[PDB]
Amino acid sequence: YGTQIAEITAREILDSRGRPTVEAEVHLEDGSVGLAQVPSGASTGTFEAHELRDDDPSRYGGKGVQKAVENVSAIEDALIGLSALDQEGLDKAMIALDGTPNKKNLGANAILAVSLATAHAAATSLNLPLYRYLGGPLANVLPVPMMNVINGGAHADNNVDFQEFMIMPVGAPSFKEALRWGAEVFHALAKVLKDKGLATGVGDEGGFAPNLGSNKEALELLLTAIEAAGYKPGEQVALAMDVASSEFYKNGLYTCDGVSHEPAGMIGILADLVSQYPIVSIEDGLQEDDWSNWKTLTQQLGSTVQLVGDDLFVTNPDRLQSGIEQGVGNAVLIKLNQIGTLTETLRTIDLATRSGYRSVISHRSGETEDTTIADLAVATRAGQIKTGSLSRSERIAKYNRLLRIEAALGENALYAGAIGLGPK
Amino acid sequence: YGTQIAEITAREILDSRGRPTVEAEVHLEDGSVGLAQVPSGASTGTFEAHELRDDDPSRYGGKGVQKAVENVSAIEDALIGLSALDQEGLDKAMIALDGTPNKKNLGANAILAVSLATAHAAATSLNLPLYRYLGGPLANVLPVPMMNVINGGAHADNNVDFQEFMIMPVGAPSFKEALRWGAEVFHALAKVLKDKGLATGVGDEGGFAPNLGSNKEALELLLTAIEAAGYKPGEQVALAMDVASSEFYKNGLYTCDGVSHEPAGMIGILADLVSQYPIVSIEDGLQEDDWSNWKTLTQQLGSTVQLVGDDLFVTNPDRLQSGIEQGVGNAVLIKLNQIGTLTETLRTIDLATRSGYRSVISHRSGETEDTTIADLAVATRAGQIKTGSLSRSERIAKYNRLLRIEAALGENALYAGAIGLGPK
Amino acid sequence: YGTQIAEITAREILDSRGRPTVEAEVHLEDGSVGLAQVPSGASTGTFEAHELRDDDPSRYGGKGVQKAVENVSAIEDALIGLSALDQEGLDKAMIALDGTPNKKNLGANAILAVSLATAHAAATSLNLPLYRYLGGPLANVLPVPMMNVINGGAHADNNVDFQEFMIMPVGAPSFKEALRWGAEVFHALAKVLKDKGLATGVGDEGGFAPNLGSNKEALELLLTAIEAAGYKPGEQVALAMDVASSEFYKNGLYTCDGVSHEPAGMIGILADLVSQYPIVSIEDGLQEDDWSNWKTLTQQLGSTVQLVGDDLFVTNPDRLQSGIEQGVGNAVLIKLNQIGTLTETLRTIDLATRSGYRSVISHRSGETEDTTIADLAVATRAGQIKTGSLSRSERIAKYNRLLRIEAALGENALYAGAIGLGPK
Amino acid sequence: YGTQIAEITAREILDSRGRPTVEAEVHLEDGSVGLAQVPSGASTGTFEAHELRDDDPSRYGGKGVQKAVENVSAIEDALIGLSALDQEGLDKAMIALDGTPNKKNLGANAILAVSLATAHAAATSLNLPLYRYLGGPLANVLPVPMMNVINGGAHADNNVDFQEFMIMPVGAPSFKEALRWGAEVFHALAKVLKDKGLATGVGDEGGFAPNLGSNKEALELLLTAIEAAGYKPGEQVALAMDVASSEFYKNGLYTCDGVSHEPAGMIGILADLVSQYPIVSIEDGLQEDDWSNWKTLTQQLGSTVQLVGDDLFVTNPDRLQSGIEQGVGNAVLIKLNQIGTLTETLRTIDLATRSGYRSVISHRSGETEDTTIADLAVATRAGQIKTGSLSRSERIAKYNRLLRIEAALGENALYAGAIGLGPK
Ligand SMILES: [Ca+2]
Ligand SMILES: [Ca+2]
Ligand SMILES: [Ca+2]
Ligand SMILES: [Ca+2]
Ligand SMILES: [Ca+2]
Ligand SMILES: [Ca+2]
Ligand SMILES: [Ca+2]
Ligand SMILES: [Ca+2]
Ligand SMILES: [Ca+2]
Ligand SMILES: [Ca+2]
Ligand SMILES: [Ca+2]
Ligand SMILES: [Ca+2]
Ligand SMILES: [Ca+2]
Ligand SMILES: [Ca+2]
Repeated sequence: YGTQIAEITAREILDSRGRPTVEAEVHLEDGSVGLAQVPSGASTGTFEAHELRDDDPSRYGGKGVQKAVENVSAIEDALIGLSALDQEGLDKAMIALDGTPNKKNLGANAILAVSLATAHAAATSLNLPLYRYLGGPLANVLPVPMMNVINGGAHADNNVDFQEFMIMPVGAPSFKEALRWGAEVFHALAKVLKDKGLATGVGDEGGFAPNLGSNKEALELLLTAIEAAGYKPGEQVALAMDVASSEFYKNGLYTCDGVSHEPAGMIGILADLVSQYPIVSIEDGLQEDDWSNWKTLTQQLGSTVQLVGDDLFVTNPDRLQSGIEQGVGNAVLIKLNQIGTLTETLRTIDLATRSGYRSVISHRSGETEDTTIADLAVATRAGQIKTGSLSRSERIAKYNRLLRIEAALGENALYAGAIGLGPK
Repeated sequence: YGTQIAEITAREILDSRGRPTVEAEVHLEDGSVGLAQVPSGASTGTFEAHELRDDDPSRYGGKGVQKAVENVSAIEDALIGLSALDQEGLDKAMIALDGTPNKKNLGANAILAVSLATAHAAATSLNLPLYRYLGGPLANVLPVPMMNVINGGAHADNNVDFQEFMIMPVGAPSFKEALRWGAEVFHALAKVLKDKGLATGVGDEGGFAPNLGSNKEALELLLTAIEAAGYKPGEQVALAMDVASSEFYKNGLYTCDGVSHEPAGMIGILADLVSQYPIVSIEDGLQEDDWSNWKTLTQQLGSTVQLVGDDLFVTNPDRLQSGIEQGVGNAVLIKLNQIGTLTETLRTIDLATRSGYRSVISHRSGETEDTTIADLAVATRAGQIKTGSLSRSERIAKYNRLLRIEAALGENALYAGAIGLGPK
Repeated sequence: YGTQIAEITAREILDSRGRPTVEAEVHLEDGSVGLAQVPSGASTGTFEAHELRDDDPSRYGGKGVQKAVENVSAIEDALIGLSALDQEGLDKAMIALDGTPNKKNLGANAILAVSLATAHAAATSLNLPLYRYLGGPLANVLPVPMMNVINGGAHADNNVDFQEFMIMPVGAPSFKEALRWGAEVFHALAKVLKDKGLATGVGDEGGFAPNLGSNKEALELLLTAIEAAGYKPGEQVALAMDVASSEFYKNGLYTCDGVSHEPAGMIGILADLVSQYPIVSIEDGLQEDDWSNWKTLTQQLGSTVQLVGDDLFVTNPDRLQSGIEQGVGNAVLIKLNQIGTLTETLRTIDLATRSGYRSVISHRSGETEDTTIADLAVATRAGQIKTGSLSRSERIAKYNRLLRIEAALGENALYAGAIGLGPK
Repeated sequence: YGTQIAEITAREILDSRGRPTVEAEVHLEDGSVGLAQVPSGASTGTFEAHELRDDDPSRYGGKGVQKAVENVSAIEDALIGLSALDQEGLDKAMIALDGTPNKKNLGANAILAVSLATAHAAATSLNLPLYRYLGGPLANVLPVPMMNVINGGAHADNNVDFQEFMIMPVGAPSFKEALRWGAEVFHALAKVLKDKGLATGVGDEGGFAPNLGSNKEALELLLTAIEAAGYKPGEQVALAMDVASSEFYKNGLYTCDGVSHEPAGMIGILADLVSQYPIVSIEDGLQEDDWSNWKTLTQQLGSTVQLVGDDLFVTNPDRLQSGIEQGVGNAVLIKLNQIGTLTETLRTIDLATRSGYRSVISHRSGETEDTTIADLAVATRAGQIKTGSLSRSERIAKYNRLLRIEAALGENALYAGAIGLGPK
């Protein structure tokens, strides 16, 4: 009785970009309160669960979420009296109430808010930390963070073709040290940008978008920053890229370094970068429907470098299943709000895990003060998290959460980077 | 017995700039947990309580807070067994244990962390929201926010002399609408900056630092943004400035718009701007110790314009007392970590309130996911809050907290701007 | 405080063979009681955790476990006051107290008894079913059972070379129906054995060991039984074998069907049987250290047939790691008492899961009334369980437990065989 | 209120032979859960309470118990709100709901399941062990076990006429030692069967059915096993027989040792065996309706040997009353499911006790993981239990239960064999 849902309330709040998003509050009969906020970023297309916007041009430029918030009222009517411990029944009941494949009726933002809020309330009722509620007694692995430092493509005003350049402190003895290494490299990068003429204003993720001339200049700048902070590139702090190749792809051709490339040219660019630079991960190296060439890329590089599908997989079990069947990729970016329930997100992580793919638990461009993905990462032993740069607390809050989880785990805490659960 | 302190733990976490800061966790015998994080900004000097840094050049560039964190262990030995409800006795016990005027032995950051954490724990034990625990049954006033949009001086690479230009939605019917107004004007500003080809990278506070030529260009841009969003400058969205005059003051001269001014010239510049632009508030318009000229400024502008002391007062009761006695300023920026206990912060707010000064509850440039200042603002009916722009969740989290307080207050919720508790 | 261990007691009881084994009783301060019994089978050698026997020839033929039972007293001194929820800390404390790699000081049987008992107590304290306590909110998969029906080799008096022939109801819609299918085929087999004048006395696992002439005669008999019960061989009820090849291996030669074979001949026998019979799984098809030939077997059959390591892996993370690296096997038999803690068993299952191996949770030939492996199977979504025939309650009790778990899961219950989590 | 029945649930599970049987789950308002399983063996005739089978040839060969399970739903409607402590009112309410003498409407299996489950729940509510709940503060007597070792008659393929040959460790100082003595003799028997050419496959009860030529060969084999284990036949380990004479009786003649005998011949066979072999008990020595010759047998042997009615009495008060009136038998086999309620079973034990007959609490051929009969034996100070051999955990579980009861009784524990409560 004590864990029965008594109240579900939703509210329009703002995300880290000053845009409306949804929060939900779940109260149980025993007085346990769960509170969760929903992130938001730019949709990739057809398989991403629908973020419901009001499209009222007189409120927040058409980006109000009053309809999503009101839809939580119909979710409250369906869910009152069910046990908060039955996460799966809860999620299945909202999926059935919505009645659409992409959650376009209730809104993925309405549904995910209640899904996460309920989980927080159930963890609190059992007096379990959320990582332990979600993952059981082996939820002890702190992820290697993918830490944004330089942006390009459509995330900048520069001549860098690739979207994001990241550092990964793979060689750190603990998450606490991993975070310090990332932070020292970020501040050494800031000093190197300022010492040159370059802008230090930060984008959505808390990193820099200086006017650089090429991808190579980006990578050489990270290596300069790592060296300046006193770390070995590769063994201690390695590099990773989000290519977001779909952004410079037109009719079988990839436009990169000023030249149009055939798929084999794009693959050769990625191969040359890998053989020169300590790059351990490449996300969306080829476009989201170029499966035959992803096959080639995976056969060629997949042994030595992590190949992450984001747009490729859209946190979708069917798309990940096809990828597994075709030897396409070896990792998947996990975005809760791309699929819209905690349950379906756990099903997708499980499919990836038991097929030998790495799960990288991901933020969106629009984040909140919510830290669920820190707990989700540790609960599923994912071993990797992508949650932005070393500035802006919608990003730092997840690192702070992971410090708290690592301290509570005591002698049981493992760092993915030291036990072979990091990038591969 | 239930409200007795059982445990105080501290940890080194990161602030919104990726710099170390302190958090404290207070547990009571009844199982109530309070958790608080400490902000940080650039110290103003003599009367600012000492933020204790490790000065180990091999960790976080000398900005570790391990010594502060360890000092919470000595605070735990002193405070275990005391009632969490005795905020004042708690704070006085840490002040006495430190034994220095500026808290340089334990660290203001160690002491404030326990002070805020204890208050959060005591509110939770009584099952009271923190605003109501801190302020009693008339804690019902949501503040007018001072929303950063353009930065200059030492917070930019431009030819704007003044540090900060803010919008204040004084004419809004509620905090919920005030926030929407701020957000729409911020996005209309972003569009106007991008349409002119000016940089949209954000600073510490989540606002813009474009390459503008003058203070007048900054104010003209805010007026353009307000008009573009469909709001009336002054009546609906008014302006405020942090001059941080001590940044361009040397040898009794203020350097501003490319000309050296005597104090009377600086005063005339502020007077001219006020008569031309709907500016309702000016912070640090003259340097922090130029009290004779502050007198003149206050006699001249104080009846029509709020004149805020930040560096002027450093949240110090002694300095604010002298300022009240000499007719200097008519408002004070309230920074918890400039004085280092909740108690002394409440004493400073009380002195300002009963002397007819306005209290503007303030962030620091280094913030965290902590939202205490939202509750402190409502608890003291301060009527104003300065917590940054409409981006970055260390700023947005305070707006979200105030949305939550406004909703819980229901029909009792008042907006400072509608009942004469806003800027004056 | 409520989940702190207050009492750990152990007792000498009997297993399903009338041999001494260990049970432990764990009491928490909140009055929660966990009770667990330890199985036993014939040790495989080096990497199997040491089962501590008394070797007093005047008690139970030297197979007393009084020393193991007394050693639980030293475990009680170490563990009193620790939280039952900290399974991993609990297990690590006993591993450290033992101080030997193979647990030969305390006894694997002493340590495992406390490890399982503690987990049962912690599940009861949280009022969680043990499957949900151990696995989180996606613990919803009922395994395909590997049901013993005919025995040979050193488990019989016949001319069948292979140790065990099993039916697997892979095509069943639910575990409840899978069990009924198994039972109907077992009774149809019993009738066919009695009609031919073959012995119906049962062995350790509750199956038959009739005087048959060959492996082929065994498989032909299972096909006859399946057809007689009205089921389709392969699609509905498929076959599996434990070859226990190390029983007929000497000097690089395997003795099978009366002929000496080289490894390539043994592989060809397994290949021929697979192409003729609906065999989906083969356990220990080659001897435990013949890794070069396991490589060949895995390359040849591994895409179409599950190849299970029992003696191959001995539930050891190091051995399973090497097997994964060298493309040896694609499944592992999970025996809690081969490694001696719940934690290390979960680590081994996790390694197998994220490397794309199947975990088959296993009984020992000496079982008890304990049903932990039913919950362990569902908690880890292992998808397969090996717990003996359709007779003897040390076997049936696990099926009954899985009926109880399937009913409690309601609409969330999945059968491994219907969702691709069965043999592959 | 706390001990009121809130929920009664039943389930189809499998017994030790892989045949369906009933389990019931009783929940009280205070959250106490009782769970019980019902055994099954071959009916003796008209006075045995009806085991309800589905007789659906397409499920479990016609031996489903879905109808019995569904009938627990009508029992739930009648019993919800009654106190679990009112065992007798509970049992009388189900007897009245059924409305038939032999429980053929609800099914003895439905009724007994709820009867035992309720008792388990009531013991748990009072935090009393079930033996103490059922028997009061003198429930301290551990029974002498009747341990099956060799089978014949219709339970074997041999030339042994009698059904069962048992060892009874009458001379043991405690139950714990009694169990070790039984176990050592069973393993010494297994070695002696293997050393000769004889089968070691086990039947329903966990004993052996080797191809022996006569009853005398069976008894001589037990004496060989006892001697081999180092025990004195008679004083330490004595013999007992279940003749099941009804199986070789036709029209006043008993067929035994190849010859047809008159009743006086059958009696002389039993007399000769007793004068030669240390036989302390004979069960069903004459057929279930041969009262006049049972009189003679009782007058002749009843002084020196226990004469147990099983088929003779069918756990029936009326039949036991006639037996007491005629000086027929001096012991009764107590089978809960032959009469169908705990209450009527206790009434039958009471009638036997106060008439100077011994109550031997009995398993069925089809057993489960249930251990109620261990507690029933200790509660009624019956002093004897018949629960099978030294293998198969549906048998060993009762011995394990009695180890637990003996340990909890501490210095209060008595062994029936040492205090004159064993066979007589
Ligand atoms: Ca996207
Ligand atoms: Ca796309
Ligand atoms: Ca560009
Ligand atoms: Ca991406
Ligand atoms: Ca300052
Ligand atoms: Ca100063
Ligand atoms: Ca200032
Ligand atoms: Ca073995
Ligand atoms: Ca070996
Ligand atoms: Ca095996
Ligand atoms: Ca019978
Ligand atoms: Ca009969
Ligand atoms: Ca016969
Ligand atoms: Ca009998």
